Amino acid sequence: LIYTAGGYFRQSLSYLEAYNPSDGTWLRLADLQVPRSGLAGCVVGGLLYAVGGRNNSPDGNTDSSALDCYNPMTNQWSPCAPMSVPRNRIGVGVIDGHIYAVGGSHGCIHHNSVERYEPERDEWHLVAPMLTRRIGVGVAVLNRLLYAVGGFDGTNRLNSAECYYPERNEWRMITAMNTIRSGAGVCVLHNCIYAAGGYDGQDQLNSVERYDVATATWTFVAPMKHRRSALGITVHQGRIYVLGGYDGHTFLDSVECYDPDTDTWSEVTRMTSGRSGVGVAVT
Repeated sequence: LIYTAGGYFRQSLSYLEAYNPSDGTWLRLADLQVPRSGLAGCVVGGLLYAVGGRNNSPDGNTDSSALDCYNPMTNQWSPCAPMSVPRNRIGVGVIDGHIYAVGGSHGCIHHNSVERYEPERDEWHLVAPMLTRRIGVGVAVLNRLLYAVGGFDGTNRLNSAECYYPERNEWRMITAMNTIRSGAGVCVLHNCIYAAGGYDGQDQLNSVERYDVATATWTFVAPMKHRRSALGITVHQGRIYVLGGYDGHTFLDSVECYDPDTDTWSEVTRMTSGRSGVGVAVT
C-alpha cells in the first residue's frame, strides 16, 4: 500500500491513509498522535516512520523533532526517540536500516545539520553536516549514497545537489539540476534519481528531471499534468506516485503516476481531501 501521513489543509493534519493501486481504495488508519505537516515518511523493517514536520494549529505553531513508528500489523503508532532538533520541511533517506534526517527548519534556523537514527537502539547520532543549509530538501538513496537535492537556504532557492558518503562521513557537491526547486518530490526509480515539481520562487513546477550517476547528468523528462510544490512522492512496483501538493491556488488531491517505460504521466486517483506537505512511503 501507499501510505500518506500528515499534511496541511489550513492546519496540521493527523490523517494516515493507505492507497491500493489495484483496488483503487483508500484505507483510513490510526491517526498520528500529533497533527503534522512538512514531515517525511520512510519504511524500515516493514515499520512506517513519520519524521519531523510542524504542528500548525489554531492553538499554536511548533516545529517537530518527533519520530513516530506505525505498525501495519497492529494499526498502532508508537513514539521513538526524537531528533536533536525540530526539522520542518525535512528530507529523509534510508541507508542500511538507518534513517537519515536532512535539513529542514526550526523557526528562523535553516539546518545544514544531518543526523542518523538506529532503530535497533532507538538512538539518534549527529553526523557530517551538509555543505548547504536546505529546507524543503528532497532526499534519495542510490547505491548506499545519500543525495540531498534542491531546497531553500533562507535567502535563495537551490538547484544544487550534494551527496553524502557515510563511511567517509562527508558531503561532496555533485552536478546541479537544470531547475531550481524547493519542496520538490525526490525519489529513486530503477537506477536514477528523480526530482519532480517544486517551487523556484516564482512558479510551482511540473517539470521532472532525472540524474544518472554514471554520466553525472540531469536530464529533463515528461512533465506532470499539474504543477505542484510540497508534494508527496514514492515508488510502487516500478512506477512513481506523486500525491497532492500546492499549485499557488489550491491544495491538490490529485495523484499522478509516472510509467518509466512509456515516459508518460497519468492521473490514477484523488486523495480523500487535498493537502500538501505529506509524508509518503510504501509497506
